[PDB]
Order: sequence, then C-alpha cells, then structure tokens
Amino acid sequence: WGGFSVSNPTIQRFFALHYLVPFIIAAMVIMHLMALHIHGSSNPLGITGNLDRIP
Amino acid sequence: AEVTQLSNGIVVATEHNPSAHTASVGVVFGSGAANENPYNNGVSNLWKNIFLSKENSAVAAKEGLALSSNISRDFQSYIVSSLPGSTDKSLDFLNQSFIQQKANLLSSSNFEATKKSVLKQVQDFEDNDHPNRVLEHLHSTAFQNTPLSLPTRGTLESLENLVVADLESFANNHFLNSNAVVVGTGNIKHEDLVNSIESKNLSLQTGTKPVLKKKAAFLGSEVRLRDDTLPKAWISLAVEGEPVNSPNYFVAKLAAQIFGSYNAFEPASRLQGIKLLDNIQEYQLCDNFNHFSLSYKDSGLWGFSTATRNVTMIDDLIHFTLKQWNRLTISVTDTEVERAKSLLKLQLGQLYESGNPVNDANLLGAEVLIKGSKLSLGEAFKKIDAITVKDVKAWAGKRLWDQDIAIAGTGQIEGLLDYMRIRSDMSMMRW
Ligand code: HEM
Repeated sequence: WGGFSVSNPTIQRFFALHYLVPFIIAAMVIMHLMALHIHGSSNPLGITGNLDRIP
Repeated sequence: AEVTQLSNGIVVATEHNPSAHTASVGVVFGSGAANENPYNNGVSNLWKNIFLSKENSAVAAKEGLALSSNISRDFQSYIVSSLPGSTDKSLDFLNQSFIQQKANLLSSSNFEATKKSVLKQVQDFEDNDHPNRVLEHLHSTAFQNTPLSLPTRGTLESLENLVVADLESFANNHFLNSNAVVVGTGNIKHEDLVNSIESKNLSLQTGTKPVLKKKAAFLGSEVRLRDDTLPKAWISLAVEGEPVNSPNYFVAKLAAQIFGSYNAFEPASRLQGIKLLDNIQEYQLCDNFNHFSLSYKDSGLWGFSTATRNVTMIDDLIHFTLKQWNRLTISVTDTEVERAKSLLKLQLGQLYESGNPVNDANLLGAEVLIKGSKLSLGEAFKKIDAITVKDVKAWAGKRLWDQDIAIAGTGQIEGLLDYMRIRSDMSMMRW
C-alpha cells in the first residue's frame, strides 16, 4: 500500500506496474507461441495432423 | 528436293535422301489416341501391337522387312522399313495388311495374346516409368473431360474391357483414306512409289469421313499420386500452351529453349548459360529437369518436368523456376534470347535431320495431314530468327503471367506445396 490506506503511493505504483506487465504478457506469449510451434496446432478431430497439412 | 505431294485419291507423299542406305514406307492416320473415347482407350495402342505380333512380323522377316509403329494424340501411324530396292516388297505387304487381310491378324488366339501383352505393357509403365506416368497424368488433369486427356497407351481399365469387335469399331471409322497419308522416306524416289501405288486397284469405304468430337479445352487443376516408398519425387507443370500452326508456335518453343533441360550429373549440364541454374544448384534442389512446348491440333502445354531426391526443398525448386518464368514477361535478357534461337536450331535439327527414315515418316505424315504440307528447315529458321525479345515478352504476357497451371506428380511429394501457392508464383508484386 506504501502506507496506511490505498493512498497515493498506491495509485502511482499501480500505474507503473500497469506499464511493466503487458510486456511480460508479450514476453510470455512468445514462449506460448514457442510451445505451440514444436507440436503445431491440433484439430477438430483430435487425430494426427501429419497426413494433410497446408501452409 | 523440296518434298513431293500428289493425290490421286490416296494422298502420296515422299521425301528423298541420296545418302540413305535404306528407306521406309507407311501410312499415317490423321486420328490418334485423342479420337478415342473414355471406355475404348488404348484401342489405338492395341492396334499397333497386333501389327507387330510375331505372326505378321515373321511374314515380313523372310521378306527382309522391318515394321515400325507409334500412336500419338492427334495422329496414328503404321510404317514399314526395308532396303530401298525392295520398295514394292513394302507397298505390297502394306496392301495385304490393310485392305486384303482382316481376320488373319484378328484371331481369337492372336488377339488374346496381344491384349495379354499390352496389359503387361501398360503395367510396367504406370508401375515403374514415373517420369512419363507423371507426364501422362498431366494431360489427364489439364485437359480433363476432353480429347487430349486419354493416355496414348490407354488405361489398364478400358484395355481389359476391349475385344476385337472394338478394334474394328475404331478401324472402320478412322482407318480411312480421307484421314491417311502414305509416306516415302530415306532412299527412294517420288516416281517410284506413286507409280507402284497407282498400280493397285480397289477402294476401301470410299466417300467416308472419320467422325468428330467436342474440341479439346484446358482448365487449371492438379492430380497427385503421393508415394512415400519411391526414392525420388517426380513433378510436371504447365499452362495452356500453343497448338501446331499457332502464330507463336516458334515463339513458345524459343521460351522453352531458354530454361531448357538439366542433368545435375553431367558436368556439361552444370555449366549451361541458364539463369535459373544459378539458384537450383546451391543446395542441389534436384537431379534433373527439362522444359517443353507440346503442340497439338487444338491446344498446347507449355511447362516443364522435374525429378528430385530432395524432398525437404522441393518448395523452392518449383519457386525459383516459376519466378524465372516471370522474367519472360518483364525482364528477359536479349542475349538470353539469342542463346535460345541458337540452341533451338541445334535441337530442331537432330529432330528433323536424323539419319533414321522412320522418324522422317511420322514427322511428314502428321504435318502433311494437319496443314497439308511440310515446312522446310530454312522456313522454320527464317521464323525463329525474326523473333525479338518483344516476341517473348508478349507471349509470356498472355500465356505465362498469372494464368492457371496444371501440376501432377508422384513419389515423395508431401513437400510439393499447394495450388494457391504454386499458381500464385505466376506473377510478381508490382507498384
Ligand atoms: C495472450 C493470450 C494468448 C495468446 C496471444 C494466444 C495465442 C495462441 C495462438 C496464436 C494459438 C494458435 C491459434 C489457436 O490455436 O488458437 C493458440 C493456441 C493454444 N493456446 Fe493460446 N493464446 C493465449 C491465451 C491462452 C491461454 C490463456 C491458454 C490456457 C490457459 C492457452 C493455451 C493454448 C493451447 C493449449 C493452444 C493449442 C490449441 C490447439 O491445439 O489448437 N492460450 N494460442
């Protein structure tokens, strides 16, 4: 809180942390897309893709 | 000296060679494996193979004759080859085979020994001759539901469904005089044959024309025969080309000439002055390729054909090549064009000027059928050379750029990409 209540040192850190974090999501979206990448997407059939891929 | 052409009912054509050790005579029916139908396919290749069954070929083997036969798409030929002096020994043996005899070759012991060998024939082809197999299907899909589609050697399907009653059904309609031309090639005179021809009487089904079908047509399409057990990958691709007797017949053959034909093994091939070659060789994208402008009476196929053991990188293979094809429209070097004109001539030669009479026959027979006469090499060359760059930049500009293609293939072609890719590489992005 940085003090007695949700006060001023609070909204100010909440702004700063609001700036920071979306880059963390994006950082994380990248590992998320990396995992996605090494196995590739599934299908509305839950069988193997490897017989009929398109780009 | 300029090829002879005279008709007394039987259009008699000949072409003299004073330095030929032998000669050849025969007929060419102006209707081939593209005058057939869906379920009688291979009837024209069935006719060829009785004509060479031991029976008739032992006859002409005492006589000293050798027989030659081939079926194309627009045409169909029956040739006999012997020494130039035994020139009546040819004409008579021809006469026997095509007006005299009928059921002497059409036995139920003959025909069920030919059809039981044109069946093994078309079962090694589609089994182990992938480059032509691929090449053949290319027609099947580009010219789907239309004359050219029918494979020349016929489907193993419509080839076990055919009896002798069907060999004739095609014979008595399309084996006429008003659809044929008699040829004289090699070491004989015009006044030797057309004399020995008006020596013989009779007339088979006079007044009769052969019949017609819906004229052929072309449509962008694929057909893919994946086979991951076959060590290579075979692909053939093309656009709606140019017919025989088309304004750009030569313009189009010059284009093919540019990119040409590769064999990654013959060090000679590796050095050709072909731009595309710069790319393909870096990683060894393929084992070979070659181009073409196949011309037929009604429609044509400009494209190319490739084999490759390189499976992960076929996608570039097709890419580099189809991009090169774009230059033909937008940026072809004039000095490339000359190397074309030049090389076309050398190729167009060994085509027309080979020391083998049987070839000069079909060549003659087919051409003197479609346009009436043959065209001389000097005539051809006079045209080839007229060709500017603008010749090639307006032909590609209609025929090549952003037009539907026609792919086919077999082997490890998982890597061969899709149709909206491939087709899309027909153009390049412009401002
Ligand atoms: C920033 C938020 C997210 C982004 C940018 C994102 C991105 C993607 C993309 C682009 C794909 C490929 C297209 C698709 O399959 O939908 C995908 C699939 C997938 N996502 Fe995400 N996603 C997000 C959130 C999530 C969340 C919140 C979860 C789980 C809690 C998740 C788990 C998965 C899984 C398991 C797949 C594979 C789906 C399949 O097999 O088709 N993702 N995601």
